[PDB]
Amino acid sequence: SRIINHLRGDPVYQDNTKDVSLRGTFLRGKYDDLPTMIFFTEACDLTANWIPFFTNPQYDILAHRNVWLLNPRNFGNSDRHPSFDLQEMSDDVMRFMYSQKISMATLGGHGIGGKIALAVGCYHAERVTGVFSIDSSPMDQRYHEAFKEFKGYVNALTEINFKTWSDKDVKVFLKENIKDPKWRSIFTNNISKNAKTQSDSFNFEINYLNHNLNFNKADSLGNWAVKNGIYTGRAHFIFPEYSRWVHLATNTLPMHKVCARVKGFGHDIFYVQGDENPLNHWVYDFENYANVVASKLNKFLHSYDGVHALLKDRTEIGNFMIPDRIKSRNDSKHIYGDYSPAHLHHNWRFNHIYEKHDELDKKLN
Amino acid sequence: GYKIRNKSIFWTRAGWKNNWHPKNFNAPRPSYGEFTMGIRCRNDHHSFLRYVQTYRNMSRHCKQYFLGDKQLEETFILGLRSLFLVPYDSQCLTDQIKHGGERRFVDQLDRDFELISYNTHPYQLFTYTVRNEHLAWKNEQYEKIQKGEKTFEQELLDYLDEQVLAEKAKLRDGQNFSIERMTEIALHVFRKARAGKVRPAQDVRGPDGNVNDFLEQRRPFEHPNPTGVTH
Amino acid sequence: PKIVNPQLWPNPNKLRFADLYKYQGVEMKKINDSIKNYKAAKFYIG
Amino acid sequence: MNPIQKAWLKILEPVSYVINEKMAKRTGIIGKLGRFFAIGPREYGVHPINRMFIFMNRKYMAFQAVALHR
Amino acid sequence: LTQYVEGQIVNRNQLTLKKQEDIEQYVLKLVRGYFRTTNKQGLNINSVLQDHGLDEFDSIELAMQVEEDLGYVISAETIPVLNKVKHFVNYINHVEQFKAENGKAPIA
Ligand SMILES: COC1=C(OC)C(=O)C(C/C=C(\C)CC/C=C(\C)CC/C=C(\C)CC/C=C(\C)CC/C=C(\C)CC/C=C(\C)CC/C=C(/C)CCC=C(C)C)=C(C)C1=O
Repeated sequence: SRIINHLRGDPVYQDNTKDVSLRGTFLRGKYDDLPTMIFFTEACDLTANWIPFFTNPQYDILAHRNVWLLNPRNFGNSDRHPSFDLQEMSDDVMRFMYSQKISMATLGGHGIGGKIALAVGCYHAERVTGVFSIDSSPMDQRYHEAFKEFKGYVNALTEINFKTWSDKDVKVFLKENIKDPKWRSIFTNNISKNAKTQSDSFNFEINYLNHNLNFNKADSLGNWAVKNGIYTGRAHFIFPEYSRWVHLATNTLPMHKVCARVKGFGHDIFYVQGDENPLNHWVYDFENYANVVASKLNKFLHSYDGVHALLKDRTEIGNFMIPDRIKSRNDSKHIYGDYSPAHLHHNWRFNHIYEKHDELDKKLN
Repeated sequence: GYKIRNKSIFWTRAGWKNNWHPKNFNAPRPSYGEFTMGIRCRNDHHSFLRYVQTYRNMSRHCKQYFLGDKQLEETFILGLRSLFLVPYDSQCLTDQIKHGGERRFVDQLDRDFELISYNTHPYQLFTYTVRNEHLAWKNEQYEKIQKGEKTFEQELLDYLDEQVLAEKAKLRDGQNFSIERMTEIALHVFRKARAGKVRPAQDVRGPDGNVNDFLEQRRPFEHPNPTGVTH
Repeated sequence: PKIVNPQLWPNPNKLRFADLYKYQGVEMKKINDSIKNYKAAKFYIG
Repeated sequence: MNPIQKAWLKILEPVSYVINEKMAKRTGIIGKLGRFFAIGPREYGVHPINRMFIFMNRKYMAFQAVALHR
Repeated sequence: LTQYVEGQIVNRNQLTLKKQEDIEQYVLKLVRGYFRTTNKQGLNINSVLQDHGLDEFDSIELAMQVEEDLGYVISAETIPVLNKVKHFVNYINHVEQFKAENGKAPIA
């Protein structure tokens, strides 16, 4: 109703990658003015499934930030385009932030969604405060067993023809071809019947996706290319102890390799204590996994997100002075010294808070 | 969040979580009168009364420096009992300790009293510091009340009582103003008041309501970085 | 003693930025505690 | 800050006026010279030697209490 | 003979009961003054201090107060048997009789 507001639209196939618009759910915060958080769901996965996580009083995430559960191109209700270049998909978010008048946002993602979130910070860092990745890493996952199943299932989904196939023929096809219960349920709910019951189809572009995965090259979603670069801002990674997607042994190094400010395990990278279970990827379902992600998420949003690199926490804003590099300012008659870096308002561009407070400051003097 | 995984963490050669009688080679063995000529032992049956007199001394010798503060004498007593009640409430089986837990604890409390007799026990110096900071804050409230001025604590109570009325005037569907709802209201005010101390409220914006305070700042000419270089 | 300020930049407000003005006092406060010991030891040393 | 620094300030009161009020705010090399030799409180004025004694005094004194309390 | 009371030095006063009725009233006033005592009006001559929220360590604080008000020197061997109001009353009498017959205070 009010707290939950998801804009409604129809997907549009686009020939130009720049004329792509993103659509998703918006969760209003408890308080009037709060920074915004943009969260990307797993590929082919529903945004609604994350609502109980972000709408739980025990976690109270909306008390911190407004949440935009946004779908990337070719997913959900967003526009469709064959290219999956993270640079192109990142520009889509920048236009969405512009159309929605968002100066800078906190980015999050689950699995492959985490890659999309981190790519935006890699391509647009000046407008991203932080990144929170869940069971993902900026890494090539083409040869991970978890990805192969997803890559394999999507290929099986290309065999069904809704026009000829009946409703029962589909249900039998999924149970036999899809073994994972969660993926099966996710895919079933992604099937929709267009107006006038003309025919049933998948909400996501099955053709463009299978080609990306089946080709299994740099543009594949499982792959993380060197072209994507480095993320300069705050980044926190949380994944299960026994996870098929992120192996604790070596899959943590890409974080140090790609994220410059990542300190390491125990500070910006954590693992949730758990057993071996293929369903641990979906932390929002299990309270034990979710409670830790929420606590760590609230800690990242409250103390670490949107904090200058050389500062430890948000507590140091206004009391810790950073050294200055010589000959870094235009003024020639400037005595170089330590300074507290400037932290700006989350939407200072599309509001006039600075112009307003300047007047109030004059009234004091 | 994180639980110990090793199941044998509390295992000892003497059993599970045994911190009263650790296993050692020279184990206690009995003595027989008919076969025993002489013996050298320090164990006695005087630990009970020493446990009583030690309490009376540690209590009476600490009150010498309380200046008749009745509220402090009663608080100190509760803390003194917590120190003597450790053997009675601990997981450690104090009645099964190696060579007598009674003598062990009594001899330990005697070392604490020796420091108390000199007024050098860290609990004493900690009690003086804690109490002086409390009275300085209570006297500040008294001085502000005698002047008819309003205390920062009463301003919060009055600001919270009126907010409860505003929140319950719209809570008509339900009528259970839970303690949870009352709490988040108070914490929200505390967080804004907490940030107000370092950045007071100049205008209607309120405490810590100026964005310009968070722009680039510099140390004042009269107080530079004394500990390190600046550039 | 008063220190001459070139006034090249405005100093932060002590109320809004108080921690910046504290270090100077605590440094002398340390020395005063040491002096109390020097004076108290006049009879022992003497 | 310490008493010895305060003694310098009383002696350098007129020197502080010349360098800070007049020179520091000029332009050119005369300004760079005044702003460089500006008089006031010391940046990084701490004395590590004095701080070193304090640490070793406290560390060695705690050893005395253990060795002497027998 | 002086003590601090709320930061002020006050001269301490000692009592001399020498009467059964004055003892029962003093002990009750004493036990009712202790901040740990429960059911202060339910306290009578036959009240077990354990039944009013008092343990062995609280009986010590009470004995410590008897020395303050009466000037007695109570030994550690006598305190742990004071677990009822009746016990304080009978002990106080035994001390008054000892000093009235032996001319000295009991062994401390
Ligand atoms: C008693 O208990 C004990 C301790 O306390 C618990 C310990 O800490 C310790 C450990 C010891 C230490 C931690 C101290 C360590 C010190 C060491 C190793 C030596 C330190 C040496 C220096 C810092 C170099 C000093 C060099 C100079 C003084 C020469 C330069 C100064 C000059 C020439 C000025 C002239 C000085 C004089 C005429 C002396 C008169 C004295 C004054 C204060 C006059 C001052 C005058 C002015 C104008 C400031 C022990 C052993 C101990 O027993």
